[PDB]
Amino acid sequence: MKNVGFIGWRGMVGSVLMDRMSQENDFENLNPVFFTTSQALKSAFDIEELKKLDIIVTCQGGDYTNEVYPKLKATGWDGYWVDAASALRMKDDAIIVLDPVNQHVISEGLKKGIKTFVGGNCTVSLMLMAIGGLFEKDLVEWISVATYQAASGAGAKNMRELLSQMGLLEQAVSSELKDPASSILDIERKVTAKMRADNFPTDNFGAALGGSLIPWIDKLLPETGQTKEEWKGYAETNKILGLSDNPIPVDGLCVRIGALRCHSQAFTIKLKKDLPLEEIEQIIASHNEWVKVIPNDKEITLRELTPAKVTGTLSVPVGRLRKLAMGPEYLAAFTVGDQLLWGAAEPVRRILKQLVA
Repeated sequence: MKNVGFIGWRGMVGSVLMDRMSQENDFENLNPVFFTTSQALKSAFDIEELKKLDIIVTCQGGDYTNEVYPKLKATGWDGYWVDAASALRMKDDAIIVLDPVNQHVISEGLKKGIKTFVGGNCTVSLMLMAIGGLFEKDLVEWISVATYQAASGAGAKNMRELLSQMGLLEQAVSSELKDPASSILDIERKVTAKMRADNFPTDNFGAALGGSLIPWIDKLLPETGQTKEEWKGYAETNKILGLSDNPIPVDGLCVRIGALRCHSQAFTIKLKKDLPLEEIEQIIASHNEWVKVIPNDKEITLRELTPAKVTGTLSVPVGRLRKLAMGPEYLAAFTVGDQLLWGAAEPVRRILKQLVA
């Protein structure tokens, strides 16, 4: 069987990949070779040991990829490079994977001779897993996005900082909260003071996340005024769908909120045609087996459409579906999906499964 190498398997995204692969018994269909960057297992920088492999799966990061990949391709290596990092997504000899949405694009690349397959941006992947049916029927003119992004997208230290921040905000008023008759304005004054204090751990985010939000993710791109995260909305959605010759506009604001691992998104989707709400609900629901249409009811939305419910699951619920006041061609949609799964480890796990078949 196929000889597969794994790099960055001990990190957060890598650990979710290892766990999901173990759960689905994916190691039974391949010969795994584990790599490490440590000088304390084979070396991840040994080009000759990597040349022996048929497939390479890396969750190590962009800095590793930009160093090792060109050296390995310069030796004449004919194998497959599977990456979770952004580094190679926008290359001509690379395809962005998300098989329940773009199986036809992947299959055509496997025929053409493309050897580099990269997992897509979290926010973009979770969006496409939710409203993919609409894109399959070419019913989307444009999408306006407003995201509610989790700390896991920024890293492991970032999740820890959020949790530490949440603790200090409560601990600043712990006794006052246990007193049923205490002043709310006094309580708030104290947590806001702790949030603004010098000793408040803001090292990883550069601002407070717990009890707040940060309307900026990744570096500024002077060209459009977007952040790299917001830019990926237009750039990646179209490369995944293969519609780079006829680009469908996807833009908006990417905001970091106090959630652990689920990214949630508010959409304003402009449709090309006027279809009834019941027909749109079926088109969304029938695309894939993970998307779930949550009815526009209070009790069900509170139980289903939240980070609380979807964390650690493969389920991609989409709700709050209705027509907007600016015309029956404007659709409202809210989705919640796990960042580490469909937004990181799952598309990577799925393309590997296909390559070793």
